[PDB]
Amino acid sequence: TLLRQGIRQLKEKVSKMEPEEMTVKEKKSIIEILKARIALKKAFLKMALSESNDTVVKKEDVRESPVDTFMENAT
Amino acid sequence: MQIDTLINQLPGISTAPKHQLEKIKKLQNSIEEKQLERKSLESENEDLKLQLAKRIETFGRLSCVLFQP
Repeated sequence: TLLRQGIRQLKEKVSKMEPEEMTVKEKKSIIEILKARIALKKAFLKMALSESNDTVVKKEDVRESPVDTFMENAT
Repeated sequence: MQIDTLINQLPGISTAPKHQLEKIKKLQNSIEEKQLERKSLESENEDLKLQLAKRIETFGRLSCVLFQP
């Protein structure tokens, strides 16, 4: 959510080789502070990631195969 | 007086047992001929229905293969 594109919006905000960047980054870090708590909202972990999710989708891919078998026998 | 009504209620008011037994003869002519048919039914039924149910059993078993690939 906000953690995603918030990085995208903070990312372009860097400007000038001069150390004025902090004046921008102070606006960033506060959001990041919120992110530190926004991340708390997302303190969950069901599935790991890939490839386990891919294994799930493939698991249905075999599990959807019978549907074109016995159901065909129904017809 | 109620007994008189009871006299009206007595079964076989026609009072013709000789005919009643003939009625029973017709009853044999019906029932006894029905018996062979009604008995034949189960023989025409379950004798195949078992095997057909077994034919269902085969598909039911082969469903398990899909159940445990």
